[PDB]
Amino acid sequence: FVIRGDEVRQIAPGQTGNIADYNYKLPDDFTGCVIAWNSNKLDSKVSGN
Amino acid sequence: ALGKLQDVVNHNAQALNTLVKQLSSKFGAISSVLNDIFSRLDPPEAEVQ
Repeated sequence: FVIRGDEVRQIAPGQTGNIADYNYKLPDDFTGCVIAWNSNKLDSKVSGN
Repeated sequence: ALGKLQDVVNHNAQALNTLVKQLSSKFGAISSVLNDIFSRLDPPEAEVQ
């Protein structure tokens, strides 16, 4: 999935925010790994994607 | 004359009082009441606290 750059902090257990509550929620007992990286050349265009 | 019997009651009530008011110490945690730690702090280290 694709989110805003500032919301990589929001992808964490027990987080509070807008997309965490309404778009995607991570359990507090989550086990695994999280990867985040810029996709401006892919998911961003000057005209707006 | 009979302080030897009063010693038993004094020690018992005194130990009970020490135990009950020992519930107030925070042991280094942020708060001594759990609902405070649960509402005003993030679960992932709320578990540890």
